[PDB]
Amino acid sequence: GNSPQEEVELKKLKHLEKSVEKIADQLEELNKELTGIQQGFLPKDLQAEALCKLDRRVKATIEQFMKILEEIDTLILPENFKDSRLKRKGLVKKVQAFLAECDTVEQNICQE
Amino acid sequence: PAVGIDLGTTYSCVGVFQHGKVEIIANDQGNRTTPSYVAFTDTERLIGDAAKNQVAMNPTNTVFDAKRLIGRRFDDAVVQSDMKHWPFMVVNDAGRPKVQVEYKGETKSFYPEEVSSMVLTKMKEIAEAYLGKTVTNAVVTVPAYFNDSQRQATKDAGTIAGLNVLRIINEPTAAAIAYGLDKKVGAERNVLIFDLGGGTFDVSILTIEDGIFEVKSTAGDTHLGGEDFDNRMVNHFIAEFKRKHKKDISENKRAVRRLRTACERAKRTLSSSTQASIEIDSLYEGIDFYTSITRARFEELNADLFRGTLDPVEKALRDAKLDKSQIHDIVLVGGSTRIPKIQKLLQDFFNGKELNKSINPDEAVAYGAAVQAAILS
Repeated sequence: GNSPQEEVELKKLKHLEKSVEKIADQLEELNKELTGIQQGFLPKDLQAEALCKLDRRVKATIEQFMKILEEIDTLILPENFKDSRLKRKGLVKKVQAFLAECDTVEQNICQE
Repeated sequence: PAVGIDLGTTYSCVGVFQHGKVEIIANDQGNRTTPSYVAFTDTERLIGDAAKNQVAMNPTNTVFDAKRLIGRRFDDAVVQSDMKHWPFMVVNDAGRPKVQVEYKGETKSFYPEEVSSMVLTKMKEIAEAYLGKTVTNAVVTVPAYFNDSQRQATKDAGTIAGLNVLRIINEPTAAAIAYGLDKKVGAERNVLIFDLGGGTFDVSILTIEDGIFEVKSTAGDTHLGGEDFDNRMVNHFIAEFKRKHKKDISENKRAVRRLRTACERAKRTLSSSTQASIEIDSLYEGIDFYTSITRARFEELNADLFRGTLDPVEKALRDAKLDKSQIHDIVLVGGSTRIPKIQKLLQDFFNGKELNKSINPDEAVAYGAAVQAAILS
């Protein structure tokens, strides 16, 4: 019973999915920079300072994920749009798992 | 070309009268109103939408509500009282307040009119992007109850923003002008402006004689608006989640935020429909929250609040020594006036008088300001 109407909803989710991939890349870039600093020759104090210096970026990544969740939350998917509903659930869970990694980063910088 | 600027506590609007018509200018993000926000970061200064978008990331250095401090003394009761609710620091500089923030790695402070001039610069640039031409003349509006210092402080912000402030007019007067209540038939018209928008509630009664305006009285609540109504809906859904799942989501800030954003949207939906649905996957502890709310319930949750708006109305008719029957026109400005239960409590207080509201309530004031700007240009 696949309908053309559900395609319109699946496309919305695919764009959101792409947006999430982009934020995830930034989180990875952010993670490499984090390890790079941890591996760096900076003196423990300027190091702690470069780390907390990464605070702005992690908060910006967290905020972008939150805006995505808010956008996913505007969708209303009928019970019969099973594929759309499953896609929505999968995306929210992926975003939430990325949020948890961001929180782990916030726990390693500016002390904890 | 001269423009009209509505400098709001939380949002501003700019319009222009061109080709015999008024155009509310959309900003770079396509919004016809711009947040009165200024943010200071380690690298740049953001204004408008860009400033509001990063508030969650930099709360202590993102300023808004400058209109509440402008032209006031530090020891002013409003200042002392309001600052308890701001994330940013307000300091005293010789009896004059300044907001203190971290900007570009340094501690900087700004006077209220500087912050507002920054917002005015944005509205100026917004009109120029739309017009593709320079802008230097403008009419800026203020609340009917603003005093000399406040009026001058606003004029000054315009000046700092490099604007030639043709005149500072009262917001309710601008709304009346937008509807053209100053060009109607007969004589001495009594007009009441019901302004519920941007976080403030103001009622004003005006008399128009041969196009001349006189403010007879002003009443309202300086800290009342949509966010209070949304919060009641949020309270509603938090309780409902507790009933259904026996879990309290109130200490998880992200769950509360997703809920609040969903409620703000549902509220807008309930202004043109009788029920709104919300689907939020994995809201808290993996639990999906699919639910709905009727217009009826929304109104019951805000019963005291909606009803309370009439307190200021009667007080305004009181000090205007007028009777509700003597009011000739009623004008609605402010987004919250889109709420039907608000329109009823009002229209029936004035036993059936039709209300003026064909003009977007968020833009009426700027609209009226644009009209005046052209005539004064």
